[PDB]
Amino acid sequence: IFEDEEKSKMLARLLKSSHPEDLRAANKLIKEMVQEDQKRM
Amino acid sequence: GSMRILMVGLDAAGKTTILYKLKLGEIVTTIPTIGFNVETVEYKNISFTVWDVGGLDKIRPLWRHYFQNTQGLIFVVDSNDRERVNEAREELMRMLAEDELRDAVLLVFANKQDLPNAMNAAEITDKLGLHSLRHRNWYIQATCATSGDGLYEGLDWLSNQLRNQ
Ligand SMILES: Nc1nc2c(ncn2[C@@H]2O[C@H](COP(=O)(O)OP(=O)(O)OP(=O)(O)O)[C@@H](O)[C@H]2O)c(=O)[nH]1
Ligand SMILES: [Mg+2]
Repeated sequence: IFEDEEKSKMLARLLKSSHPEDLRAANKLIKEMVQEDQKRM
Repeated sequence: GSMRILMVGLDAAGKTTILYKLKLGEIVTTIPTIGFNVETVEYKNISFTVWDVGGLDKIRPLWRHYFQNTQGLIFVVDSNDRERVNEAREELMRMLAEDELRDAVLLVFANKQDLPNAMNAAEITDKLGLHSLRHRNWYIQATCATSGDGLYEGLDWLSNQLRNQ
């Protein structure tokens, strides 16, 4: 699911950010990635 | 004062339940957490920012993105889940090997003590091999999220750790 190094870097920076919008973005990003992986089954 | 807490453990251990029992004082419904929940809990003049991170196996690789700056780890275990206690140990030790957590203190919650055949805190200590941890301040507390028993005792320990530097 999280093999794409570039997407991982985006996720890592959002999760380590002090900006509340970044944290909301990360949380949604993780759900999207899991959901897309659920698709393709 | 402030303390950044990372709360992890296998899926279904009771983490989100604990987070909202602390934050809101009640048991609320949950779904398996895909991502995280984060809430700040004010206790003993310390603002504990608690990161409740999902434990489904598919997302455990993400735990590493939350290690940076963590001051206290709360590792929550389903005390009734004998089938997965070793799996919990494996995840706990894999996380503790990380340099980013070298200075983090460890609070283990032996959760779901309300269940008839729940393992006690001493048994969970033995099964997780906590006595073998080196260069780490750690504590284990039996908890029941519903009643709240053990939860604040856990925060008390964390609080004393922070106070003593
Ligand atoms: N009997 C009992 N059940 C509990 C207790 N705490 C939580 N639960 C139940 O355990 C199940 C999982 O609880 P969650 O809080 O969603 O677990 P989680 O650790 O957040 O799981 P993930 O989000 O997958 O990481 C739920 O059905 C809760 O009702 C407890 O102290 N006793
Ligand atoms: Mg959860």
